[PDB]
Amino acid sequence: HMSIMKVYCQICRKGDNEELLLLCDGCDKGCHTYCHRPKITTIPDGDWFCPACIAKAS
Ligand SMILES: NCC(=O)Nc1nccs1
Ligand SMILES: [Zn+2]
Ligand SMILES: [Zn+2]
Repeated sequence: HMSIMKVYCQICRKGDNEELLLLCDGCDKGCHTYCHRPKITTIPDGDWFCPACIAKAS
């Protein structure tokens, strides 16, 4: 048995603009820079944790 995974943005539900589609190293969900509010205007240079994961960790 097999599993295919394709990441879609939590917000717009599209999987394009993959360079801007930030993948949470915490929970593996995706969200484009420009679909966040406030918009993310820095592409993370290393790893990304999403707002939901940061709020749970704190
Ligand atoms: N988990 C890190 C991450 O998603 N980095 C990315 N940089 C550019 C696009 S995605
Ligand atoms: Zn999006
Ligand atoms: Zn997360």
